[PDB]
Amino acid sequence: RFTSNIKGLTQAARNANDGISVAQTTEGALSEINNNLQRIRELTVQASTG
Amino acid sequence: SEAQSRIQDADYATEVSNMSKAQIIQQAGNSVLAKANQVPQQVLSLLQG
Repeated sequence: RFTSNIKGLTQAARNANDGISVAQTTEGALSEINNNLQRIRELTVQASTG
Repeated sequence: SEAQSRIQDADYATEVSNMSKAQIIQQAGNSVLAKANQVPQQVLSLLQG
């Protein structure tokens, strides 16, 4: 039983690491999308002048 | 690259420990094998010849 448990926890730890990696990838994508949106807001503030 | 490295690239810290364990088991097994092979001749000691 202890062997089964330790193997299961090891595999679970690897799965959690994989999830952390996918979350990191998503966060990077969202960060650069944020940069693009900030630049668009920059342009919009520029364009309001008559 | 970070994600793929998390699956590949075996952790050396555990690898060295497993290697040392395997070496110790190998040495102990060989020694006990020799000691077991040193047992039978007690029958010759019994036979007194």
